Amino acid sequence: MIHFILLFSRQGKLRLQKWYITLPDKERKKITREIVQIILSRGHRTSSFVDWKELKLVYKRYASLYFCCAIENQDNELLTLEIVHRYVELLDKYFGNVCELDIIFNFEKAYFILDEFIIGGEIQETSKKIAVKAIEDSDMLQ
Amino acid sequence: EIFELKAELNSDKKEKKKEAVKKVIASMTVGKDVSALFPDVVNCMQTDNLELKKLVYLYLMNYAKSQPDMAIMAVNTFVKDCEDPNPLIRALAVRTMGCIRVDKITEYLCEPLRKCLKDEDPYVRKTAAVCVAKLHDINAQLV
Amino acid sequence: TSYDYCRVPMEDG
Amino acid sequence: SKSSVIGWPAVRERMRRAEPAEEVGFPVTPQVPLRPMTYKAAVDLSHFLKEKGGLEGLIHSQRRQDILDLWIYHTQGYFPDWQNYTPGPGVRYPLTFGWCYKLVPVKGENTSLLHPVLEWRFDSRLAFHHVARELHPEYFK
Amino acid sequence: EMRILMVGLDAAGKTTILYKLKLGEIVTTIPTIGFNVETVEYKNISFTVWDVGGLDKIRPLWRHYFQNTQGLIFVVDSNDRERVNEAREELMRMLAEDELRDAVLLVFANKQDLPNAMNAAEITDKLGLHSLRHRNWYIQATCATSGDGLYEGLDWLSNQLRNQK
Amino acid sequence: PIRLRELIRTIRTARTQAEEREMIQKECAAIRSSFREEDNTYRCRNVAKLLYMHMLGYPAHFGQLECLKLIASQKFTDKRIGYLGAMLLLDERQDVHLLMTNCIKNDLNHSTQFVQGLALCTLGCMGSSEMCRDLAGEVEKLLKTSNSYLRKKAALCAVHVIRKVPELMEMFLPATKNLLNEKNHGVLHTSVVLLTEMCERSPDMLAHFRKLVPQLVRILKNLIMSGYSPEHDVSGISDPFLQVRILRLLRILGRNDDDSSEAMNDILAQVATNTETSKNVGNAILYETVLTIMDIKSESGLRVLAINILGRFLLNNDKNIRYVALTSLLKTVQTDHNAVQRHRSTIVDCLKDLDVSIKRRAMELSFALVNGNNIRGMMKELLYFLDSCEPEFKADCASGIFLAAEKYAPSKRWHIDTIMRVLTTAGSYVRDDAVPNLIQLITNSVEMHAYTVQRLYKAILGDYSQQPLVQVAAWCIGEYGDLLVSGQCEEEEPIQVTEDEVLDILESVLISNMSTSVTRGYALTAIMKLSTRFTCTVNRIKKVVSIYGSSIDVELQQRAVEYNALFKKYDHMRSALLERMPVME
Amino acid sequence: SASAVYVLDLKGKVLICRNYRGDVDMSEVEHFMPILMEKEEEGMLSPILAHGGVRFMWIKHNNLYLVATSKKNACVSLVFSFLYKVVQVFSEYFKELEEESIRDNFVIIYELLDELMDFGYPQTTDSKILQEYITQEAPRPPATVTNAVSWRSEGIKYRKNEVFLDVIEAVNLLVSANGNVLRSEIVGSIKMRVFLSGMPELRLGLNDKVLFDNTGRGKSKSVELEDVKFHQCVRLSRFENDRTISFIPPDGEFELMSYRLNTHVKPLIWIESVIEKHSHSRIEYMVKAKSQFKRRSTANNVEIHIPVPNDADSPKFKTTVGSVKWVPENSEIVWSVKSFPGGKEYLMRAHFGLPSVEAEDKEGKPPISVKFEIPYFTTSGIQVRYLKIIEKSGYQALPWVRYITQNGDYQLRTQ
Ligand SMILES: Nc1nc2c(ncn2[C@@H]2O[C@H](COP(=O)(O)OP(=O)(O)OP(=O)(O)O)[C@@H](O)[C@H]2O)c(=O)[nH]1
Ligand SMILES: [Mg+2]
Repeated sequence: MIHFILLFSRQGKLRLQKWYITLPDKERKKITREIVQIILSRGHRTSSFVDWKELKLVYKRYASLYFCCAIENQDNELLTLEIVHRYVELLDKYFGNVCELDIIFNFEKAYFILDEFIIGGEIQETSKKIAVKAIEDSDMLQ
Repeated sequence: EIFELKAELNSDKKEKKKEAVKKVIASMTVGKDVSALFPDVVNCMQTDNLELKKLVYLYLMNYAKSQPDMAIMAVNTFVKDCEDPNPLIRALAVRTMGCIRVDKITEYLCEPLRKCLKDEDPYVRKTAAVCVAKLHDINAQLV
Repeated sequence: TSYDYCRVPMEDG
Repeated sequence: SKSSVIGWPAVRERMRRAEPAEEVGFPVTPQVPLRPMTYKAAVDLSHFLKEKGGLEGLIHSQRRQDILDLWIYHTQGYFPDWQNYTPGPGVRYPLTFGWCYKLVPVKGENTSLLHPVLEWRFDSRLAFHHVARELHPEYFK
Repeated sequence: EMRILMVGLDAAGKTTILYKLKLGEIVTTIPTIGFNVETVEYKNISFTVWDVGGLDKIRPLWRHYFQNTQGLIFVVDSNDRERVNEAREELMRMLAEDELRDAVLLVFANKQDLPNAMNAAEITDKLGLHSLRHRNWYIQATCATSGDGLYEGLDWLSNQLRNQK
Repeated sequence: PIRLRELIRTIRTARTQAEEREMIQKECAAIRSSFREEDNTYRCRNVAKLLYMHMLGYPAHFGQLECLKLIASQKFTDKRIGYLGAMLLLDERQDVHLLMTNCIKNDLNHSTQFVQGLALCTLGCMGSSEMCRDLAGEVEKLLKTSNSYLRKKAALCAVHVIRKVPELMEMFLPATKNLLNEKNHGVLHTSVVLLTEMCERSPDMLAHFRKLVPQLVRILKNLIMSGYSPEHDVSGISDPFLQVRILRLLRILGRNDDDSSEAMNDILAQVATNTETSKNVGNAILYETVLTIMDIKSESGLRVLAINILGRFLLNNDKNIRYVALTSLLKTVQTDHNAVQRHRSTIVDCLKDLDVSIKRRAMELSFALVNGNNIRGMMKELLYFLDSCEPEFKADCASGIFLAAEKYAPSKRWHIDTIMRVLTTAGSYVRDDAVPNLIQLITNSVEMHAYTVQRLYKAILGDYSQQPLVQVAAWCIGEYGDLLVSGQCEEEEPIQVTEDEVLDILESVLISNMSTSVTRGYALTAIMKLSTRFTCTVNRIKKVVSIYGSSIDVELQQRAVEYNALFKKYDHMRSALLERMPVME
Repeated sequence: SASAVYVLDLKGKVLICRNYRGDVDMSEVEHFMPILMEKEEEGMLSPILAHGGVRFMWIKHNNLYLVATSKKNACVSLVFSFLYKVVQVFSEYFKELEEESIRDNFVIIYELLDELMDFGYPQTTDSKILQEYITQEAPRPPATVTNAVSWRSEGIKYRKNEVFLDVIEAVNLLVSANGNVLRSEIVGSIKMRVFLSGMPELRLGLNDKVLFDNTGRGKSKSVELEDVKFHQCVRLSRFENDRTISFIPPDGEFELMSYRLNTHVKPLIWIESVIEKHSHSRIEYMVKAKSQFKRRSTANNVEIHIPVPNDADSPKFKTTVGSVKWVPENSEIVWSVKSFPGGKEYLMRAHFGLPSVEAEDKEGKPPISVKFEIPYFTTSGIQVRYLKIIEKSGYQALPWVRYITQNGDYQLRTQ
């Protein structure tokens, strides 16, 4: 179960939170501040995973933007990184040359892309074609 | 890149070596490891421009610890400039003398310090008084 | 300074 | 070249933020006399570019030229056809009689996630020995 | 616009003849720990002069000028026979370089007022100047206290710099 | 009203965060004022600009009602904005989110599947336990549909309501019956994750669900044998997301069964050999494959192969795989216990790795690797590794030293020796919670307290500032003081026990600021016991109790006065209750 | 006692670095900002930090962190007074002091760091005399640099001889929520603008109470200065004797003196405000502003800053005279009145709404600060009597003054 997802910049500037676990905003602002501090204080050969407080916290840098998940401590990890990468692919799919500044701008659909991909903390479409198809149709619905 | 900079640093024209040493302490301003070019800016130190000599004094003080052995290429130039009739250039050397911390150097500089202890202008004498404590900071018993 | 000045005496003996 | 100092880092930033690789019409500044970039002013400018710095060895391009030339016209009053150079074959020599700079060939987050050109050279005899005239004799009579 | 050096073992009067050429005076100078540099305008060629003293701690530090280096002057110390041998091993250390290749050799017979000083032929034969391939050398007798022999060596050096009328 | 990206561009020009807050409250007021206008036009964008500020971390409690208006809108984009911030601004404890319940229920009956997709999205992400109680029949109704766009969504939404309401899954036992033949993989994936959830909660559901184990053994074998599809394929590996979930469902099934464990045995022997271990994907396939084999009563030829799979994974230079391999043996500690023990030096190697998590998994698995055979040698590595821990691992190691030592200590003396070693070298890192445990085991120890209390005394003269160290000592001095100072009622030949510096070292704690006052709580307790445990020099210690009756700690002001009346009125009743404490477990 | 004085930015990268002893490592600066991130986010912020034995004395400019580092028991006020002086001298050189001022002008700024301080010992910090041999456009140092008179160079010559004084009042006020005045002191400050020829010794006299008590005129109008802090140039030993304000001024604008006194008379303008904060509903501010000061006097361009709630919305303002701007960016209202004479009393009735949902957290109570300015009006009643121009050449200067009364800290604690 993905407990939440964080996308924060090279400066730590969070471009996405998605709490699949219900914890209050002070706790949201506390925990988010810590893990950004944790990941930015972490090197490049540090196994792309953090065992953070009963959350095998998954991080995987792809660009200046950083990435974060909190998986349940009974689940898979490399696939959890592949979940990020499949979502990276879907961001690479729906955008193409997927890039930093419309993460800042067109984030609203990046949530919607996540809504077409992960609801509840888990995957609903294991295809990469059918999901971006559906969001285009709802975009074709406008 | 730095060699083209060292080409302009080993130039004979003033306007090329003046802009070269500005780029060095601008590279030092942006915090570049410009310590490798140490004894080469030392060649364009003994200059008639007093405005330029402060930049090298800025460099030599900053990279004295980095190049302690290469810092022996300034002792003659300090005792040269403790004697020029501008009191501005004498006290400028004196405060550059005491802040440069290489123990290979501080034994040689006590006499132009002693010279500037009994200088005339209040400007260098209030500068030379602190350089004693700078020397006593470096080598207390030599004082 | 849009406000104007006022002249004081010099000595006040 | 006094008011060309206040935009000397400002417009060059817009040049450097321009990639080297609404609006309609053309306004003219009222009552300001206009003249082309003359010889001695190009000597005044080539030394203004020699002294103020930040130009030599920079990646020249056409977008940077047009940012620069219109800014000269709107702030100094000079016809923005003076920064013309010889075309592709050969060294990009200036057609301008007095421009002592020839053109020899040589942000960061706008990049995507996973990825699925000239420069100046000072030549003070371009003001007298028009080398672009040697590259284009039949056009200059 | 051509540069020139003043190297060699110390206590040889080279900073004396430096400011004899620069000013024209016999100057009071410490044993030169760092270096000296001024320039001399003579025969319309700027004899820019680089002195480096001969202390032991500044013996390895001669290389830091050897980038962009066109001339050479070795100042012998012939009043010291016990130190002309280590100055000779100093000379073959300096002349065994592939970086100093355009530099013509220019020996100054200095301190020419003592009768123990040799001529311009014995010092040549003791040091082995003839065995120096790709080395255009010429020994020059320079008395420091008077100033004679200085500008004639600067004449031959000016014939080593330019090769014109 | 300006657009979103126009606002963001202004926000991207902000330098100081305080200056940025000025730009926030600039626009935020216009968002508020527009909300006072009850606008429906820019209510799309004003909420969108607000959610940005919410993502920027600003108090956007006020616009939440407008989100309910955007859910209760009629335009699709206003819904498309409205369902989003409902997942953002509202949670279960938001307490105003209950008004969605009618709105979602109408929009579970909306004509557009995408509107219903938005409704299943928002309820699936953050549907409240009572909202889950109020939408349960509608989700299974949208799970009884044929729209695979909705069947993929109502399945995971049904997981959510079973996650939120655990007593609700019994109406989904009929819902899940025989939809396991879905041609789509995504709906079939969500059904597996649902059947992962359904098998997770109730053991009573396992009987109905272990029946269809060979059904999916076929379908998983179909995934291996359909080696390519244009979708689902990453690096030549077809639908690995579904494949792991089947294995995880095959992990929780057959874990105490054998017939289903043999019904799944073949494809386990297949994909342990029929995987491409080149890319990250096939390792992720093979990792769960290892974990599936360990947790079921599997074929023994699988598990021997599986350690040989892991012996490869121990030696891959990918720290991912090293994190994977260390987690793997951290899982199957007890299961196939000795095939782990032959990989012991690999674990001691990863103590010297330069990653926190790798050193974390190695230290904890070393805490798991300790049997009664490696107890002597490995602790010497670990007590050395305790010296070579990070301060974050120093608290973690020193406790985990104490855990395995209480298990498999071959001696009671050597059990004391290592703990006394750790208490000297952990200090501020060893937790105070293990101190009653250490106190219990040394009074579970019955035989070496003359051995213990002297070594306790020999290190506390070194320091006191190690607070959990001197937590341990003061109870031992109070209880086993007779074994420290022995037969020394008067002055004798000087032995190291001297019954006055014994009393001074506790008095040194009482005045020292580096005392946790339960140090001083234990100390007066030790003072009052040594009125009885010592016959040597009492009533000089009464002075120390009597001067402490004006102390500033509340209980330690209680503790001294409650002692002192026994020291002043009931001197014979002092020893009448200072019998040693009983020993429990 | 400094060892290495650094300048950081809002990000913590070194704008400019300069050591004076070498006793603090140059890479110690990179721990400061995370410790600054540490101490602030735990609320343990102090102007001195410590990474082991390196002590981090710093001030904070608009962008800048003038971090002066040391290790020993350095003299602390020696550091920070120099820190505001370096800000001041840079403000004397660079009309704004930001990242553009540093990175474009490192030619002069490193020379300033060489000049202002040696070893940690500030020796020359008067910027006006420093302009004469440290230029951004070198000769010998001036004699005024050597001289005990270190603020005024000789040979300064003008066509006219103008002495421009600015007796400036600054009314502090602390009114509680009870409506009583807690603390209303007045910090007045006479700042001089001298345009004079040569080396004059100016001797000033006021309506000092003590000087009138020494004269025997302690029954007439005499201001009572509780403490003054003067310029260096005032010979304080001459002032200690007999209240004698005797000095050689520098040339140009400078604050000579800084007097401070308490005053048990009313505030010049009394404010009555109310708050009808209706829960989840709205808020109302029926605020009036009566002027207690003199009717001939007029409070120019007053700016009444009343802190409103953050989620306050739908503003309504029933003023009498003067406009309101609502500043949600400061979460407040500025009921601005340009001309507000003494004796006048203008009401303003504010009305917002409030969200029917509550907010998450508290806000606290900022007081109300207004921005009055009354010219030609000494509330303390200070009067310059004369100004003795004493020149060896001898001239008749033009001494001039104007009186301006403004707020100091004009806080009035709200409901
Ligand atoms: N009698 C006599 N003494 C000389 C003559 N030339 C140089 N000397 C002596 O040699 C000493 C060395 O001269 P300097 O020029 O001061 O020192 P240097 O040879 O340059 O040695 P460094 O300073 O280390 O480079 C001087 O102190 C003179 O006394 C000379 O022509 N006649
Ligand atoms: Mg010499």
